[PDB]
Amino acid sequence: PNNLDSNVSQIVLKKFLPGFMSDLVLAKTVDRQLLAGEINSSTGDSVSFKRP
Amino acid sequence: YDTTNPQYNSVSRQVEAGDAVSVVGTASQTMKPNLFYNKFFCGLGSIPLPKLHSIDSAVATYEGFSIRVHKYADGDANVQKMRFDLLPAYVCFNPHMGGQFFGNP
Amino acid sequence: PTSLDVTSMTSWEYNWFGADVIYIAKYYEVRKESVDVISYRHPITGEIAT
Repeated sequence: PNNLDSNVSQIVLKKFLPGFMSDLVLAKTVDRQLLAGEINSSTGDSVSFKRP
Repeated sequence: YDTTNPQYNSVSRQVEAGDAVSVVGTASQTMKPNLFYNKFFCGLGSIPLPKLHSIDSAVATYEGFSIRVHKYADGDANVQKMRFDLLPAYVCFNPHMGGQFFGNP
Repeated sequence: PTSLDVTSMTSWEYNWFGADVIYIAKYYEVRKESVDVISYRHPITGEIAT
């Protein structure tokens, strides 16, 4: 019998199998313009809007 | 239902004592709710965070969202580490412009 | 869908309101390649032409 398992090496390829993913819907639909660039942690923790 | 400021009424009559109410649903049902709303129902914002004092940093982008990454290390223990952060904020303009909808019988 | 490059460069003391910008870049490379040159040596109106 030939014991020649020390003549080869175990190789792990540099490839990644695909994973799972979700989708973004609610983020796109809501409005971001009114609240953008309006509150800063240094200034405070709250900003206000006026009702009609 | 304001009797001195009728301009801001939004309901036909006041809720007096003894008025009967009910809760929509089942005793212990669980489900995934459907949603319907208007553009100006809720608002979303991502506050940009500033750098730290003498720590390497960079900014990444992923669907219009900016995330700040910080890289630093511990000296004596000889360990390297990273961190990603984001700071959100929420508003609710008018609750009367959104809710949950389900198939009626 | 659109995926944009990230630099984390701007917004450094500047107000931002328009999330409708996608960052695309052009990439230039220089390579050394093997090409075969054909020498048309027609005598009429000059001969040496590679």
